[PDB]
Amino acid sequence: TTIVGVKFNNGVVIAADTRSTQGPIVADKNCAKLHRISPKIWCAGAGTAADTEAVTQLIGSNIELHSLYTSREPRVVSALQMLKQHLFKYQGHIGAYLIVAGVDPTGSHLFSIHAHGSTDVGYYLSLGSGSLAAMAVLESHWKQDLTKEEAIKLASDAIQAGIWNDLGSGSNVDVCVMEIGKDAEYLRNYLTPNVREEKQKSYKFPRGTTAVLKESIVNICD
Amino acid sequence: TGYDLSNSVFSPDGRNFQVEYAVKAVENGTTSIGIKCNDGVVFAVEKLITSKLLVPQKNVKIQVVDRHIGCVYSGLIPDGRHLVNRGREEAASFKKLYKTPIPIPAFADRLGQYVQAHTLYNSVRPFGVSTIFGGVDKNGAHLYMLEPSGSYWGYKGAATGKGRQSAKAELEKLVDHHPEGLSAREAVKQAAKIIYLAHEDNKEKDFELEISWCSLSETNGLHKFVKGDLLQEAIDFAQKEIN
Amino acid sequence: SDPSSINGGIVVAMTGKDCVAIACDLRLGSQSLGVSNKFEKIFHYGHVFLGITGLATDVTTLNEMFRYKTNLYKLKEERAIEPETFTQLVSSSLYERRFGPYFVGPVVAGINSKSGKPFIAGFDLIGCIDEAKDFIVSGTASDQLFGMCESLYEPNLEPEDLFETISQALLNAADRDALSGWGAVVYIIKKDEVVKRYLKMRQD
Amino acid sequence: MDIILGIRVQDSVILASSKAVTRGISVLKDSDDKTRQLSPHTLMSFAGEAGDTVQFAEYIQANIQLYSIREDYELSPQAVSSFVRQELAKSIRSRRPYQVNVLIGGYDKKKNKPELYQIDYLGTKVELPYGAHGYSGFYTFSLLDHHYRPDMTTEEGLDLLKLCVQELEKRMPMDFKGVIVKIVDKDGIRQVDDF
Amino acid sequence: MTDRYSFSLTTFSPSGKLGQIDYALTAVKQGVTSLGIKATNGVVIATEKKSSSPLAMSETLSKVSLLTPDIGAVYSGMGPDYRVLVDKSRKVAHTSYKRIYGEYPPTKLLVSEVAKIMQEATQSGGVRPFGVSLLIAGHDEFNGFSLYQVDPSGSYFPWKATAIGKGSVAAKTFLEKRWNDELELEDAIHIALLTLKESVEGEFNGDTIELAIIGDENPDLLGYTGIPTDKGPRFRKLTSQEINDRLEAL
Amino acid sequence: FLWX
Amino acid sequence: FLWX
Amino acid sequence: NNYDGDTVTFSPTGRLFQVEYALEAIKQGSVTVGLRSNTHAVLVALKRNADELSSYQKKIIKCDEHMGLSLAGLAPDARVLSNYLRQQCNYSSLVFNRKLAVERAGHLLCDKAQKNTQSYGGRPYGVGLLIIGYDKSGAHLLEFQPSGNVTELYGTAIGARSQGAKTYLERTLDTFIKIDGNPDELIKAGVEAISQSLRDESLTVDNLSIAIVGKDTPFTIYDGEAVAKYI
Amino acid sequence: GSRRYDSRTTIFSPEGRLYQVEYALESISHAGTAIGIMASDGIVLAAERKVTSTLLEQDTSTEKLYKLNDKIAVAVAGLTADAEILINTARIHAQNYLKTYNEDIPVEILVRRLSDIKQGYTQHGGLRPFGVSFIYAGYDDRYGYQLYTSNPSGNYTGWKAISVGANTSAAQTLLQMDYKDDMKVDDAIELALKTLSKTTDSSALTYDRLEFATIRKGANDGEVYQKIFKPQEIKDILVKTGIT
Amino acid sequence: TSIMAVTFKDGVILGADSRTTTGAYIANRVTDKLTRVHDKIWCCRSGSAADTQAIADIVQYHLELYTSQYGTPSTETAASVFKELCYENKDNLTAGIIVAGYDDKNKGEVYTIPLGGSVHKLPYAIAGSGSTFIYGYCDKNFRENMSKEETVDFIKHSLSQAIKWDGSSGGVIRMVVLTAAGVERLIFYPDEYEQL
Amino acid sequence: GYDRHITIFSPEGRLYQVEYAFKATNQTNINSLAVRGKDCTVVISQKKVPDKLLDPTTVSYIFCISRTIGMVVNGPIPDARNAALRAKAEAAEFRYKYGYDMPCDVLAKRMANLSQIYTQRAYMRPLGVILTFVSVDEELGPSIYKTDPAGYYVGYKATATGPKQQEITTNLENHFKKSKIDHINEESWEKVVEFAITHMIDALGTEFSKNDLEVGVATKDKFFTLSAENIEERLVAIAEQ
Ligand SMILES: [Cl-]
Ligand SMILES: [Mg+2]
Ligand SMILES: [Mg+2]
Ligand SMILES: [Mg+2]
Ligand SMILES: [Mg+2]
Repeated sequence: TTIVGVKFNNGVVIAADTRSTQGPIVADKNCAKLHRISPKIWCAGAGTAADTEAVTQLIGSNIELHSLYTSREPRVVSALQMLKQHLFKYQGHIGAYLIVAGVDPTGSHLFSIHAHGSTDVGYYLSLGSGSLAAMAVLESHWKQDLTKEEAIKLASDAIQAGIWNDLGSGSNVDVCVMEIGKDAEYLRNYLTPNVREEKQKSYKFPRGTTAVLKESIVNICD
Repeated sequence: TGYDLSNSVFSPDGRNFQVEYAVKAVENGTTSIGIKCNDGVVFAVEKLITSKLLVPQKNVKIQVVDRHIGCVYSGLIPDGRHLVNRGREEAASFKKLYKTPIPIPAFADRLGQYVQAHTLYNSVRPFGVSTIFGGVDKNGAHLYMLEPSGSYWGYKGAATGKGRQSAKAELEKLVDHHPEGLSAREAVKQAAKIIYLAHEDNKEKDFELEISWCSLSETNGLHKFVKGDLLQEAIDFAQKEIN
Repeated sequence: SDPSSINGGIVVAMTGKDCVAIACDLRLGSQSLGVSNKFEKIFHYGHVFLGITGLATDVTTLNEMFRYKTNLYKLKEERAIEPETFTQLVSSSLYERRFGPYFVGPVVAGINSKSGKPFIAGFDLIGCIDEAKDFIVSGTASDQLFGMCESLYEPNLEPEDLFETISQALLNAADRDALSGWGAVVYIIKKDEVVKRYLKMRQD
Repeated sequence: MDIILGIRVQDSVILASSKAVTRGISVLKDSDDKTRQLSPHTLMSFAGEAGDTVQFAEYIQANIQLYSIREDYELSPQAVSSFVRQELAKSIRSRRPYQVNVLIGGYDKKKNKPELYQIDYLGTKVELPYGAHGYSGFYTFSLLDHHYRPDMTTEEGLDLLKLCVQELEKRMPMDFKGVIVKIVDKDGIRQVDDF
Repeated sequence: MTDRYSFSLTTFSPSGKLGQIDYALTAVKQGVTSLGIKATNGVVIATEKKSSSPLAMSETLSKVSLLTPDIGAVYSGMGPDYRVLVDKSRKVAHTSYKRIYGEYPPTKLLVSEVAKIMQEATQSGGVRPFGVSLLIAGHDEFNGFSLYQVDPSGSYFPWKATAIGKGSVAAKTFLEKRWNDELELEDAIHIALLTLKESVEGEFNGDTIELAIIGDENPDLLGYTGIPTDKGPRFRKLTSQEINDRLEAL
Repeated sequence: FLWX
Repeated sequence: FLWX
Repeated sequence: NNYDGDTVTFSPTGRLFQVEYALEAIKQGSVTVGLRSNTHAVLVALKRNADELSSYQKKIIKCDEHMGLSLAGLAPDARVLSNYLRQQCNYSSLVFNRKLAVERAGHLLCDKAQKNTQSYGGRPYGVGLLIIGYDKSGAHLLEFQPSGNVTELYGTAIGARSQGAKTYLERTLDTFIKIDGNPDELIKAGVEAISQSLRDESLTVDNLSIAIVGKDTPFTIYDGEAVAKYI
Repeated sequence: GSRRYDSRTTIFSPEGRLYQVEYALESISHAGTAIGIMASDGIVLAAERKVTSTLLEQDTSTEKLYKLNDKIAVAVAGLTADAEILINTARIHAQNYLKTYNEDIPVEILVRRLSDIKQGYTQHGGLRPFGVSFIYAGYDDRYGYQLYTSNPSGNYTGWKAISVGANTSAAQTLLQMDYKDDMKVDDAIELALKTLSKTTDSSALTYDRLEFATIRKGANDGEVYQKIFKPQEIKDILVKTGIT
Repeated sequence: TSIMAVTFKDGVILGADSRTTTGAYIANRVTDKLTRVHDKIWCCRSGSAADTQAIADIVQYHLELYTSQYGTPSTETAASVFKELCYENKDNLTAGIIVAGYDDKNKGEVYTIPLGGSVHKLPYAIAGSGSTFIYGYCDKNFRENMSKEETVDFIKHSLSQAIKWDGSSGGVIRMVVLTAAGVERLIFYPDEYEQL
Repeated sequence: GYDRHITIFSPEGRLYQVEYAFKATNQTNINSLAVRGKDCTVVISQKKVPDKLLDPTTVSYIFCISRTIGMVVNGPIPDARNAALRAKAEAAEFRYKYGYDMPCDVLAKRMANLSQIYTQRAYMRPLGVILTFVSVDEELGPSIYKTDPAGYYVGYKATATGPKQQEITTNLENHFKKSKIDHINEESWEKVVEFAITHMIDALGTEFSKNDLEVGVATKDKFFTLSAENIEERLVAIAEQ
């Protein structure tokens, strides 16, 4: 997995690849690593797929209840604090590595959370197996005062570095742009540079090829 | 009615009659006083000699908390001991976590919150003691008086028990006549006099005087009992003033 | 002593044109010893089909657990659970046992009764959801099934064609795995009819 | 403990269970009955860890006997097997699991059908025409695959069982001191005294 | 110390009445009038904002509460009891449904969970019943629009339209005359404002009236775009301005 | 497990 | 296993 | 009246009636006397019988080699409190290799009795105790009351007609306090003291119970023919 | 302490009655009448809704008749909220039995357990009993069609025809008059409605004030079907028998 | 990591490197290891990033609650709370913390808390992997009652050597100045400190 | 009539223990007042020290809950200090869990929910206090939120509490009718404090010395109380106008 976060003047952008693996086998060629904690707080997850999804949904649920209780739009630091306290409690046994980003009344924010419960602040971050490929691109091209269109380009370029050079990462690039004073736009399959080429042959079998012992109608109704 | 049969029940007035009844048990008790001085506090108490068979100097009523706080009380003596036992736990846990000995105001609220807790439920009885306590911390000398309701304030002088009105009147004169302040050694002698004057309201049985003090200069900021020559000097001063 | 490969077995699910197919082998063994050639791994709660590979005691336990949960669901909701919702229930239930998991590879298949959309999904033992347009594979011959499905499969197959494709995918994958085979079952699922076919395969 | 076999025929279920109880280099007993009657028409044979086997069998027996008294009704073999499986399925994720493997042979009086259930210590249940536990299966399953027919009589079933015991006495390393054979049918449970 | 009250404070009287539930209903009767009307394409719930003081900011006190994106609640009776019920209702929608099925509960099942909480205060040790009746309006894909009443006993009934509290008897008679099965949402809002004017005595404007609808999905209120299936909340609280617009054509 |  |  | 239902209720004058009723159980109890010099402390107890066929209820309990009490009131409550003292005396020995001070013994009984007078459900102890002991600060005599009030005395008496013995000791104070290094003479003064609390009955051989502790004397109880010397 | 305010819900009268059980039964006697009639080929459950309002939603409503599993239903008389607590318990107990034995729960076992829960609230815990009486209509392969009732005491009994709630005295006399053992379901439907029609406190019995359910073997071959009647179906059956 | 705190005439100064490592990979090259537990009580964090953040967050909570009730806590009080967490959970924590604060009575104070959970009050303290290389240098060069400019130089030169020799230390040198004047943040970039 | 002893409904649907708790509120015979400026929120309370032996510095009914939130209590000091300590604990825990300072209105709601529980649970009595919370919230700006023994709470443009509350309320009502705005249109907090004291003097009809008043001020990022000399400076300003 390759996930990045990039800050620009009026917001923050997070991107991710779409490959899920079971050992050396690709389980999902187009899985979604970008999770909505709250409408304007989004999360990118690497590590144990279930752990990143479960911890994202739990804090997302508690943040919604907190938002309704306080009659206030949720803050990134709240999601960050609740996540890192939960992850610390389980002493790294919940294998969730997350880039938490969003806009709130306080402004735009970008954090990373490691499974043991450490948090980092930055203008650009990368996590996962392809983080070193991505961080190489970020360290080469990142500058202060990026525009929206520049930050999307930099973020997607950093993911592509992971897709091509890291065996853990591949397929497509998902992006989410969180700009201040605007609705967050989730760009599912923003880039699809790994389309499967036309097969040489159709393997559609002549009907009756498979040998059958028994047939029966199944009753699904009451 | 029946509003006074259960603790933590508001009467139509907005009063907790069970707490007001506990105060009656305090008013019944022997006289105890506190005098705040220049760089510390002085505590004194009336000990009624019921019988010749009481061993003199060997029924101590004033109790120390930590090393720097003195506590004296009027009313149900066992209830007072229970409150000091709690105070000692509170002061130990404060020192354990924060290293520094518990400040007097901090200590006052620890007792205050505990006594107040015994007015929140019908499964407990309010405390049958008014507690006069204080000592010396980093910010200087503090004297406090705590009541069955959980009510406490800082005091220049404090008095409770059967001779409280007599003691209060004598305390009010010291505050007026010494605006710049009273010295520790003076306050010990005055404490003796005020107990002897307050003994007029309890004069059937003759009594035994007990004094303690914390002073930054005289006791080095630690709680000590006044004994031997300094005690007899204070008794003689008090004996001279009644005559 | 690897729980997922003691008993052995495989499940595969595919989508066609207005139809889904789910298929499984019939073997239950104790490592090398074949014990039962009647052990079905596909169950159904109304019109939602669930295949479960892995440790056979957990296959049985989870079937009994989801029957229990879908029965209470139907009594309270006054309607049959839909595939998308059941998928979420499976995921919740597996992650509840995060640090003591069921050693299973479940596969949900069925057609949403409201939208008429074909739906398939797979899960790891910890409850992570693997949603797919094309196909889901599970079991001791998952590598073999991935290879067969990825080559044989094409979109929008008719029910009768989809039957041939899934059947050949399972049979040829099972014959390259020692712990899988010993018979196979294929469910063809249309909007309001379901055909169940037992395949003739080599019995070694 | 070691050898427990089961053969379901037309009208009955036959359970064969080895008589040897070995500990170290000593055969302590050569007449051990590795079975409990759960109900008049349901018999359970058991094999596995010492102590656990009898403790588990008697615990199940007590629960089924309690159900029988409470409802004044005999639980179906299918119902008993489902209950036993769930007890083992709980056991395996316990602090100390029951290391017991069981065969449940029963006659369902409502269906008028014999039923044989094979359940391992993990809680793995299967209905079979013939079943075995431990190393016995490695010989008896291939033998029964050949010689077994579904419409056999109880006498044919006993001859088919003799064929299994003869093969085990020939090729098994350990002396298991023969088997106790019991038949479960419409008339209940009876023991073959001469085998 | 400790809660020694482990016994019921609500018991049967010789007549078969549950005193504390009857008395709770009396507290609801004293409460300010709230109502609900179900249309073909939506539901409206409305109530008066009885201001404790003109110095108080009645915007800060919300009598109409969002429970889920597609479910809203209003009450008559004791506000504090309502506030903690909304807190528990919002949480139970998550813990006992959304965290299991990954979707929000249908109206009837959330109502059932709220009813359960109120029934327990009727039977559990050392507690009085809740002194509120709730009106819960909601939508869900398989049941459509629905409106429910929940009483201190824990009993709940579905309604085409109803009112609770002060002037409920008169308000119910008014709704019976006006309600038909062909009402559009705008027609139901119009009737809701007519019905509520009868029970309100003082000022009648968008600052003294609290009104919310369960209608069409509001993509603009969702807060994000990119997921086609997520189309936004059906619960919308009408603004002070939006109410005043409809009071001119009254 | 499935990793990302 | 981030260190400092 | 309305304020004696339980120990958690104060009366309008600030009284705890359940504690006062517990105090009443002591007055009904048989007389016991305590007195000490500088060297020795003595308990003298008048034991009570159900009838002539019954034994005489044992009044004196040993707590450690250097400490023990006499009881007046509910004997089972004396057993509970004496058992608690035995444990506290024993804790002091095992943990600190230190004989428990008679003063601390009093403070511990006080705090144990108090908890029963402030909590719902419980009841006050229905017994009074006279604790004698010899520790690092010489001979001691304590009077325990189930209100929680513990008092250190030269001499005292509790139980029925205890006022007779208490008046005698108040007169004899100057004499018996200076009976140093003479056990038999201090007991005689204790036996003469309890004799002032007798009506119609006199001290017999299976009636009188004496205990003594001192400088070179472990806490030892004398009953039967051992007390015949002092009649 | 708190002793002062304890009703003591689980004590005997000098006559040896349980006060709270007796007063709970008095509560149920004011609830809408519910009737169960057991025929040779099915069971009828009929129940009268408590004084209906014209603006009550009738079609998407459930007050009286609840489903426990595919083979068992209950008619409720008393506090609906109390009944729903017990119903959810009964629904779970049924699924626990199915999970354990891979067989649908026999009707009596489910009834006994629900009755044992009610018994508990009369003997310990110091809580008020459940103000609920149930009519259990169910089928199993042992006893076939079965009618039971349970009440706040936790006592249960079996019936051929029974009523609970209001006017049971009057209702039970009319059932005892016109019931016979060789009765069919369609006949039992008519008896159930005729009984409510006479015992009702209302002016005339109408479709909007009734809940109705049958448990027949009227499905296809040796299987049981539960039919919770729709408003329009109650309107039709009420015209067919000639009550309206 | 390389962290130190030095007392001087006007108060105390905290210094640290900016590098966080997993193995030989630098996870964060601009880490802030100087963290506020109170207005004028700060700490330097070394060891586990997760453990030190969890401890610092709890101490900040305890001192905020202390301030609500008893007013401004002493630097000694803050060190005592750090010790209590570190000592009582010694089996599960890898955290070497230096606590530094400015009272108006006590002036600048430094407490070091090694792995054990022991407390040591010192005129100056050094900790982290890079500290080993500057024991010799710091001992020879440290003087009591230095000026602000002298102390900033002492810390800059010290951490400069620690960074040079230790692979685990690097990036910028962050410093935090605690005096009566207030709180001042300082940063020094490689191009400056490398060529000292 | 045991329905008047614990928090259960009377036949007419009332909780008498809640009503009697409200009457305990005025037991101290002290009047409090809160108003909002542009940048600040000012709270003033009467300070009565009848006993000459009392240390007047220790006599206070205003509490610093957090750095940003201040709280004034109308009711007996034991219940006041009970409520203060809990609020302090709740505000500290909120900051630790959710990573930002507890807002004034959220603390008020939390304390109000606690109050509500005492009205529903029998073993707990209501506190005989009315809690007035003041801050300058980073989202909502100058904020006044007040809690009572019923568990009721609401925001206020301005508010008054105590025996002569109604006289202070109508005095403020008449001012906001005239000014036509929701706050005191004033730059400095010094002049908002002067307004608060001036309008309390007019309503109560009494003059104040420096020792008769107690003042709390909430600005952005801190709440603080004024010393006797800070108030005296403020009283001199009013007098010279
Ligand atoms: Cl809350
Ligand atoms: Mg094979
Ligand atoms: Mg083979
Ligand atoms: Mg370096
Ligand atoms: Mg209460």
